[PDB]
Amino acid sequence: KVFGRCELAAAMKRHGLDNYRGYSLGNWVCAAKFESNFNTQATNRNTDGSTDYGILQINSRWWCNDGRTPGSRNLCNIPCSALLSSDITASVNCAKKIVSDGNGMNAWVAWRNRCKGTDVQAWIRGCRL
Ligand SMILES: [Cl-]
Ligand code: NA
Repeated sequence: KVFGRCELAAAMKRHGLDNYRGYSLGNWVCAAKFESNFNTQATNRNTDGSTDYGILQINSRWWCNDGRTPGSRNLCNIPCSALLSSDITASVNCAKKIVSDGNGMNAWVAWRNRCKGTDVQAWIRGCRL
C-alpha cells in the first residue's frame, strides 16, 4: 500500500506515535516519506547483507528475522515480511523499541539527514487528526 500523507498521519496517531518519546507526528511522517515514499512494500539491501523493510525501513541486522542475515538479532520478535503488510501495526510497534534504544530517531539516517531541525509540522498541515 502507498499511504497518502494524512492517511499515514492518522494511522500513526491511532497507534500512539504522536509525541512518542518527544517526537511530534511531523517527525514520523517525514521519516516514512524519505525512507519508503509511504510504501509498505519498500525493501533496500545494505552492503553488510542486511535488508531494510517497510514504510520505516526497519533493518534485519537488529530488529526482525528474514532468515538471510547471518549473526543478526530479531529484537522486535517478528518476521521482516510482517513489516511489508498494509496494516502498519508491527512497523509502528517495532519503531517504538527502536526510538527507545538511546539514539532516538537518529537511528533513521534519512530523518537525521532530511527531517531533523526542519519545519516537520509541514508534513501534517491540511490533515484532520
Ligand atoms: Cl530523543
Ligand atoms: Na535479524
